Amino acid sequence: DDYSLVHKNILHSEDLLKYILETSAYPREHEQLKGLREVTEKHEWSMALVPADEGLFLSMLLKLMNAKRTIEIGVYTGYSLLTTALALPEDGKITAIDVNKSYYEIGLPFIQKAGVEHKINFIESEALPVLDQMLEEMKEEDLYDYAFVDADKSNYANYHERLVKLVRIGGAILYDNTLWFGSVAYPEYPGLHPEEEVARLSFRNLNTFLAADPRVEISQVSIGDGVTICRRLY
Amino acid sequence: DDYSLVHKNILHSEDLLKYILETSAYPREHEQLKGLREVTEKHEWSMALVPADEGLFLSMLLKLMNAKRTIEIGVYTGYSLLTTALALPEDGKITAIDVNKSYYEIGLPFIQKAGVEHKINFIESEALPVLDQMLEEMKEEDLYDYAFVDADKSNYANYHERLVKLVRIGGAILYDNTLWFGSVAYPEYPGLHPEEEVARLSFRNLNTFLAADPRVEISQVSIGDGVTICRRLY
Ligand SMILES: Nc1ncnc2c1ncn2[C@@H]1O[C@H](CSCC[C@H](N)C(=O)O)[C@@H](O)[C@H]1O
Ligand SMILES: Nc1ncnc2c1ncn2[C@@H]1O[C@H](CSCC[C@H](N)C(=O)O)[C@@H](O)[C@H]1O
Ligand SMILES: [Mg+2]
Ligand SMILES: [Mg+2]
Repeated sequence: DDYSLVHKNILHSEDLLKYILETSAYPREHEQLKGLREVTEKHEWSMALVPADEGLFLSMLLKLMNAKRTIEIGVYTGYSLLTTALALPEDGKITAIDVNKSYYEIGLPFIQKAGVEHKINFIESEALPVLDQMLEEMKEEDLYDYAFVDADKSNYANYHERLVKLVRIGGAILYDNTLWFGSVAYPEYPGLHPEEEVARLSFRNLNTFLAADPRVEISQVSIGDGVTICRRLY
Repeated sequence: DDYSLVHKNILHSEDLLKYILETSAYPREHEQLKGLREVTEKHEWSMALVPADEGLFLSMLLKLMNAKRTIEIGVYTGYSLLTTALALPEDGKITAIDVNKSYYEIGLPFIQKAGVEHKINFIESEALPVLDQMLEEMKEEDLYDYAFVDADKSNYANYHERLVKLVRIGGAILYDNTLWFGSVAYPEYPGLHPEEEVARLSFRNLNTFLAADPRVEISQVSIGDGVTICRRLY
C-alpha cells in the first residue's frame, strides 16, 4: 500500500477507542449515519472518514452554540455533513463544498432518507474559488455560525484567511486532522508518502500560526485525529 | 497517593501530549492560570489537576454557548474554576462547591489577581446537601447554563440526578475523568488501589447509564482523562 499513517491512532490503544465508540457513540448515532458509515468503510478512501465519536462532538457543539447557517468544506461521503444537517433546526442551511461529487452521491440516499436534504446546498468545486466568491457577495447579515474544514490538507492556512471573514464574530471554525496521526509531534518524521509529509508540515505550521493568531481564540482537542476549534474575536 | 494509574496517559505518547500543551495550550494560558498550575503541580494531589489543554476546551465551550451562570463541583486549587471565571462576562456568576477550602486558598491569590473573584461564591461543604438545598429553592428563571462535575467519583450518578433538574433545558453538564486513565476500557483491570477500582467501576456504570438516558444527549471526548458533555433535553 501507498499511505503510511492509515493504521495509526492518537489514542494509546485500539481497545480504548472501541470502548468509546461502542459505549457512547454508536448507541447515539442516527440510523442513517450508521448506514452511511458502514458503506463508507468499504470504500477505498475509508481512511478519511470522520469517526462516530468525533461526529457526536460536532453535533453537540452545533446544538450548544445554537448554530443555524454553516459551511462544510470537504464532504467525501457526507458523514460530517449528515451529522450537521441532523443537528441543525429544521430551517438550518448548509453550504457544502467538495471537488468530487461522486463521493457525495454515495451518501446522498442516507441524507435523503433522513429527510434533511432540503438544508443542503452542494457545490462541486475547489473550495478556494467558492470562498473568494462568497467574500464578494457576503452581507454582514448573512455570516456563517460554523465552519468545518476537512478538504485539502495543504490548503488549510489559505482557507483560514477567508473563513475569519466569512464566519460571524463569536462563530466557530473547526480544523480537522490537526494532529495528523500524531506525526506533527516531531520536526522530522520518517518514511511518509510525499502527500502525507506535505500535510504534516502544513499542520505543524498551521498549529503554530493558529496559536499566535489574535483574530481567534483556540482549543486543540485530541478527538479523532485532532480537531482545532477557533472562535472569532473581531 | 499510593494510586497506581497516576502517570498513565490515554494518548499514544508523552511526546504527543507535550506537543499539544507546548504548541496549543501554554501559549494561550492566562498568566494567573500558569501560576496556579505551577503551584498545584507541586502539591501532593497534583494527579487530580485539570490539564491545560482540557481547560482551554472548557473555556471554548462556555464562550460558544454564551454561558452566564454556572456551577462548579470539585474545585481543588481552582484551575477549572479560574478557567470558568475568565470565560464568563463581567457579570457572570459561579457557585463553587468543595469539601476542602484549604485547597481553594492555594489558588485564590491567582483568582484575585485575575480580577474575577467577584464572580465566585465559594461554598465549603459536601456537594449533595448543597445541590438538594438548591433544588428546594430553585426558580426556573435561575437555572444554570453550565455544570462541571469533578468531585467524588463514586457520587457522579447521584450528582447527575440533581443536576438534570438544576441546569436549564439546553444547558450543559460535563463529567470529568470519564475514561479513568483508560482503565474503563476493560471489564477487569489488575493492580489498582481499592478506591481506584471503585471509581473505575463507577465510571463504567455511569458511561453506560448516560448513553441510555433519554433526558440528555451526550458526547464523550478523549481529552485529558475523558470528558462527557451532556445537554439537557427536557
Ligand atoms: N481543493 C479542494 N476543494 C474542495 N474539496 C476538496 C479539495 N481537495 C480535496 N477535497 C475533498 O475533501 C475531502 C476530504 S475527506 C472529508 C471527510 C468528511 N468531512 C467526512 O465527514 O468524512 C475529499 O472528499 C476530497 O474530495
Ligand atoms: N463529597 C464531596 N463534595 C464536594 N467536593 C468533594 C467531595 N469529595 C471530594 N471533593 C473534592 O473534589 C475535588 C476533586 S479534584 C478537582 C479538580 C479541579 N476541578 C481542577 O480544576 O483541577 C477535591 O478538591 C475534593 O476536595
Ligand atoms: Mg478529516
Ligand atoms: Mg477531574
